[PDB]
Amino acid sequence: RIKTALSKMFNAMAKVTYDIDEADGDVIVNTAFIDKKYLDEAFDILKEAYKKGLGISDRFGIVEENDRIKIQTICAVTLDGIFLRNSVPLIPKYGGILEITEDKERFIDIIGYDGSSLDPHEVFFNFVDCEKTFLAGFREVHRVAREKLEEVLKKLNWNGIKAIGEPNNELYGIGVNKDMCGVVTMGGINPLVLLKENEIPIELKAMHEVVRFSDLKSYK
Amino acid sequence: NIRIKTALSKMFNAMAKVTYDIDEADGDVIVNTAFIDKKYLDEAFDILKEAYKKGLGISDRFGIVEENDRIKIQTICAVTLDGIFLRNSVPLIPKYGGILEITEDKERFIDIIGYDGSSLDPHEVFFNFVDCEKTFLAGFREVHRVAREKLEEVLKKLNWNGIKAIGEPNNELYGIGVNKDMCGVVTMGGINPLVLLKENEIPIELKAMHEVVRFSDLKSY
Repeated sequence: RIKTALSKMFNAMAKVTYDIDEADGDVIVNTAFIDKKYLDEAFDILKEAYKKGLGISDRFGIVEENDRIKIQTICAVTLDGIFLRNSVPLIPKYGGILEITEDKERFIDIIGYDGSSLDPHEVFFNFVDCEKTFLAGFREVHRVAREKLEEVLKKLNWNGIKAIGEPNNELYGIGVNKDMCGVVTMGGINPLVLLKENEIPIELKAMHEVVRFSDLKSYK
Repeated sequence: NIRIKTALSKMFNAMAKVTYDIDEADGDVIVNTAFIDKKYLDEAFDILKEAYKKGLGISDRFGIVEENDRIKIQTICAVTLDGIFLRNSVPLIPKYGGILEITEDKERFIDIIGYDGSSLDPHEVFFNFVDCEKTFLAGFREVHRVAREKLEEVLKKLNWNGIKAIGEPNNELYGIGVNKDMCGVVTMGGINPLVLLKENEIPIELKAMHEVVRFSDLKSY
């Protein structure tokens, strides 16, 4: 029996424990691995990546392992989880490639979570350069809940949401459902793209962990 | 205007072009188009014959045209099947494209992408991850319970390789769940024989273009 990405993400939401009032709790992170000889350069590129608005929140993880280096970046499913905790249902719809050139802002390729058994961002990882093209998710919120969403987001004070569209409106080329508002999140593994782009060879298995937000390091 | 078009809507539009009649055993079909250098014409025809003998690919027929400096290869898409079924009043809804594993004790899709939410051809992602011995490109369609008996009537009058399995109403088929009062239909990927070329050390330029071609202008195996 095949599990859809949507249902993997739903199960993942229930482990989210992040409280905005405390500014701490359990988050969902991507876990990537690199060789130990790239430790110094990776931290630098990661700091720069977070300064350039890549990834979700100001925090990421970088730990010493026996032979390799473990790097943790927060998944957008964490946002899905925080919002649910605050009575704001967000439905993840698509993952794909976001194009930002001087002229426009559009999704150029997408995969839907509902009917796929892959992480869309693992499929598009190598066709992204994090200068013109970025990994991104498309979420939907109900229009009445949209006000609460912006209030919760402001209190959250995290990098990660790129846009919130008007009810029933096309957003970055993607149409929305009846009485829904498009929410575009930045891809969590975007900072990892920049390591590849600076010749840091990334081995990414589809590994996700629940970690405490406090144990992650800020870019400041 | 920069609206994303889904794989599903590309397929509905393609169905309209299908003109194949079961009773006349001819009509317009939808093909993929692939390119190889003319050095490999001899070897490729033998592999293609073998692929179609092994029941891979859709139908018994394929295109093999002398181009200028290359050789154009044409294989029939599953969307032809969809088109053929709609013309016999059997609405077939394409759901997923993916990798079908046929192993020792398991018959399962191991990875899929949904047509209705994606702007990619799923077989374009999964082309490099199949060997055509244990793993195969495959499609998943849903047919309504009432149309099922009609579908099987049409299938046998068509007499084409392509349909791997038809499931029971409201039952999982090959690891994939099904909607309310529906039956799973597993089609084989039209570009499976193209995999065998690549696997037998033949370089192949796979193109995104699909052609509407007469069934008569293709060669039987």
